[PDB]
Amino acid sequence: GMISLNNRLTTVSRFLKQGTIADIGSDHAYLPIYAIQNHLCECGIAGEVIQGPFQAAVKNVAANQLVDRIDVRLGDGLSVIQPEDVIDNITICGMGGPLIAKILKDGQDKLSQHPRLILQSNIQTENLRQTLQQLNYEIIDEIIMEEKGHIYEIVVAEYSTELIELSSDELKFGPKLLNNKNEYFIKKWQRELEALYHIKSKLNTEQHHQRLAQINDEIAVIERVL
Ligand SMILES: Nc1ncnc2c1ncn2[C@@H]1O[C@H](CSCC[C@H](N)C(=O)O)[C@@H](O)[C@H]1O
Repeated sequence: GMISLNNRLTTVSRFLKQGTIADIGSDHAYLPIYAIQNHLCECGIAGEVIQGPFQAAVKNVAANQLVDRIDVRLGDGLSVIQPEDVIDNITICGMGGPLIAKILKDGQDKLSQHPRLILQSNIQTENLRQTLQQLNYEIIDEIIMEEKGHIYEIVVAEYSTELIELSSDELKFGPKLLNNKNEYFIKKWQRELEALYHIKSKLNTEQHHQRLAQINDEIAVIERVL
């Protein structure tokens, strides 16, 4: 149709199943609008937690003539999900891993119909993989990509009738991304190493035993996997 998405969200859109998209913390509803204009989905829910983004989403849905196709809802995380909703995809993008984790954990009662989850994490994706484990979700695909110099991970997960246990390396680096180790995987984790060694330039070893132990273990893990 008419909206242009960035590569990050375009990449998320390629994982959408037909039917309904619920986009939590929606980008002025541009992902739901894009999905309906490109016939990826036929119905949308756009969840917003504050009034500014809420009103911007309402205006954007009206401007694209999709008032009867996209429901814009105010509420925190999955609280926007209503018991009558039939949802094929939940998308949670442009957030840190720990916040996506919290939204899924705190809203876990909302996942009873076992939608596909497409999560796009800006940092600390480990926490989201740990939560997906706890909710009987299984990672079926992962992408790591770069846009304007920032490295982003997309995690695609579906329900499993048995809990899938991931190793400490699989939770930290991704069970699919480990199989690749593309230029963006290397760049992300070289940059994390640089940042961890830089923190060591600022912490006296006499005074920060606890944090340095954690930092040194993380460096050792990354140096083994690269
Ligand atoms: N607890 C929460 N529940 C729902 N939305 C939340 C939230 N905390 C933050 N948000 C919203 O999530 C958005 C994060 S910015 C990213 C926007 C879009 N998903 C994208 O990927 O480009 C903002 O709209 C912010 O208000």
